[PDB]
Amino acid sequence: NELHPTLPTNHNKTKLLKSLKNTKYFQQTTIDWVEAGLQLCRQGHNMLNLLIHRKGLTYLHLDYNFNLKPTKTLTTKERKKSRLGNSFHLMRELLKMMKLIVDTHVQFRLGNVDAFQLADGIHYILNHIGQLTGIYRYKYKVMHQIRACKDLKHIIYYKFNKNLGKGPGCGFWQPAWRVWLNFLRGTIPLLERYIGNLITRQFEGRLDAYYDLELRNSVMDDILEMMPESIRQKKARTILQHLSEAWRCWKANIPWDVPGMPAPIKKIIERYIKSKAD
Amino acid sequence: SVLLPQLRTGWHVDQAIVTETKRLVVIRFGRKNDRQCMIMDELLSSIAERVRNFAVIYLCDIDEVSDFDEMYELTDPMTVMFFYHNKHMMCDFGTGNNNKLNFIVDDKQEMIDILETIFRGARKNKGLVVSPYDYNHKR
Amino acid sequence: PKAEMPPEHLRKIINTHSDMASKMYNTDKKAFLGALKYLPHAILKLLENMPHPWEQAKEVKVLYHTSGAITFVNETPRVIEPVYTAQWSATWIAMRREKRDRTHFKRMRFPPFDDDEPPLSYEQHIENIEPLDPINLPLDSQDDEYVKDWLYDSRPLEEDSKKVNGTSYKKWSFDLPEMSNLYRLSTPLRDEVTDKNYYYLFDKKSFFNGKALNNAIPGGPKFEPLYPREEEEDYNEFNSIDRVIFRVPIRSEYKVAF
Amino acid sequence: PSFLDQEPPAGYVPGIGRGATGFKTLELKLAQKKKKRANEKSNVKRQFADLKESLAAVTESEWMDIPDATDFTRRNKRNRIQEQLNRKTYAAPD
RNA sequence: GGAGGUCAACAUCAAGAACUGUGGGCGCCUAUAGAACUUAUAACGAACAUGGUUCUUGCCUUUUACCAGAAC
RNA sequence: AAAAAAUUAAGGUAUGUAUU
Repeated sequence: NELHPTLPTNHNKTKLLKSLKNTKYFQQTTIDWVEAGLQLCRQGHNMLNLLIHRKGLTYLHLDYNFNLKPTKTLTTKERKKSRLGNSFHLMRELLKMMKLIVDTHVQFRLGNVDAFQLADGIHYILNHIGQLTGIYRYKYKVMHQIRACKDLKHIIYYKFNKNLGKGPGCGFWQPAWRVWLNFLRGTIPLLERYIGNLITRQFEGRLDAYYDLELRNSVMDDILEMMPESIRQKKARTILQHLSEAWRCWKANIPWDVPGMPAPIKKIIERYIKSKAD
Repeated sequence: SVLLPQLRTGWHVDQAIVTETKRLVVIRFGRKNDRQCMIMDELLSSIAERVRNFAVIYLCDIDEVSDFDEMYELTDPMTVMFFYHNKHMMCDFGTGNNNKLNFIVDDKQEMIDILETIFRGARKNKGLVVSPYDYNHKR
Repeated sequence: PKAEMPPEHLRKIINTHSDMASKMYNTDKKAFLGALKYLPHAILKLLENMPHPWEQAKEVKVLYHTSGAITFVNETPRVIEPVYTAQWSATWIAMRREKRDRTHFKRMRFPPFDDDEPPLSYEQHIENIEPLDPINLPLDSQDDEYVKDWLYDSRPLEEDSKKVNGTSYKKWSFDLPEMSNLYRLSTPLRDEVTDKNYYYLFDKKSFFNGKALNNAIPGGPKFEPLYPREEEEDYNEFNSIDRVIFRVPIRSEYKVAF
Repeated sequence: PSFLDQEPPAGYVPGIGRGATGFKTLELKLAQKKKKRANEKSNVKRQFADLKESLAAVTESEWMDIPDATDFTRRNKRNRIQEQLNRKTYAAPD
């Protein structure tokens, strides 16, 4: 991190949320953080289902834990239809993680948990996201974050669970939280583009290989540009043939001199050959 | 490229598919500027003469006629789509989409085999054929 | 211009919204299509704004869609660094004591709700329920008098004029005793060899050198080479073993140091 | 290519006739956002182009009387001989 | 008038000496743009995530996955 | 009282006739 820092200047942008708010559609207020969390879970749930619905995948369903299941064992033809992209799954798993965290606060609010257990739980959640969600199946990269969290677990427990020291309690979660907060920051826009593109489609539906072919195209155009357009097409086809023949002749060491040709044309083709040869 | 003709309306596409009873109708769907839609436009043009007796070729541009984008679902620079007696033909190149063609084929020869295979299998009403060379790895 | 409104309006919208639900609200290009895409952004504000283990609850400002499409959380957490440090250390203390207190510490099962089980409404199920008190600490009243009166608020200091910038909460300054309490409380969490001298071969520069030279310190991390080729090993008069005089390891630490 | 010539449809959709089978404020805001980024954020032709201007001079009679199809390697003859040589095979004797 | 506004809009954003151009005021002073050099990249942020290209390590020679180094 | 995990996914659609 220290060795390859970045440094940005962005005069240009004023916030998504500051901009988003302006105009008729949006409104602002206050709310219980938990309540908001609950809303978010439902929103995501609905939106993913909408996507699925639009795609016609009526034999799949999401449960309230964001697990995608089959309603009927499907045929391989239907399985091919079902093959759903990684980006979608990254969103889904992301939501799953979020849901999990929210739910523990809900249960604490119910008073069924314990403030200490709660802290231990959310700590645990962050540490073990690779097991609880399995998101890594759709980005393998995220392992870096997972491994980091694991390492943090090891260090912190050595520091307070080596006195007194066996099971849970714990409840410190700052470090691991930070890791995931940064991770998300780095992925948001990828998902935004994928989703955005998807939705607009819902409403819409040198090198050797490259160079030689471009070369011809450029040359033919200009020559086809000058053609008096009483005779353009006929005049052209034989225009193509000379380039092919002159390039054959270059290969074979035959000179390629021709009877009646205007000097200007004869220049261009030689220039082309010199370029192609190189 | 100027060898092979172009189709300037979706109504030129449809009549062209119908009126050719005895031969394949091969179409490249894609747009002039593309890197990969220029390359195929070559490998076909060279082949079009050799094959004139069983296959007919045309060129179409997604931007010129966008009417056909949703029905056949066209994505990426270009798609090669084969038609015989109004019946959309279909082949498995080992690539995991049996409809149309995507990738750029490499040799002139391996391209002529595929056309020839499709025609021969097609003549018998068979809806699937197998490309002898399966470029799943390639694309 | 941009007025704030009552939360009951929002509640009304979502009460209406549930009915609209899912596929039936297919139309909405102007609200639904626009609202969702930035929805992932919305998650970031909420997680970042997690309430913290000493808070009972956090009320936050949100931007919601009139259609009931989405909720974004408005607030950004501005904290006072020494205070925040002290607060976290406080809870660290508490955790150790609590663990000492009993053997059977129950950890959560996880997947808190059943797959098919639907959402409990916050408004009825939760709003009545009560906070149930959180962590905190039994700070001595005499020692931490200045600190204790405010230590566990969402703003570590309310809106003092002398103590603080003001309402906005950028910029802060304390008295000496305030600092000393904060410092003393934060001590368990922050322990370092404060002298520059302890980090003789553990600073950034030394790491950079170890990387560049492909010679990690025993403690230190090790990278790939950076410079590829170690191929040339040419015996020669300048180099030759009869000519050289041999004592000492020439440990990698020497290489980094010099 | 007779159809290629003609140019007129009925006011007709392409899919249906053949018998075909298939195998605003938010927007404005988005546009604005994009703009806030555009604001913030060939050779071959050059080489030749200069020649192409050079061409302009040439007369229309000369454009016509241009020799048309000259082969200098006799590629066709050699290719045919090669195909004939490579045609059949034979079985090796016992 | 003043503080505060978790309200917005519009500009810029490391610092310094020295060259060139433009504008204003009475050769001098001030502002803006470009180029070069230094500081340590003392930090616009004692925080640090993702992606594209080009190279170099492993690969099924495939990915909407990656391994771990480099530069842009 | 000697010891279980740290790896993921696409390249897997039978034609063909008949009915809707």
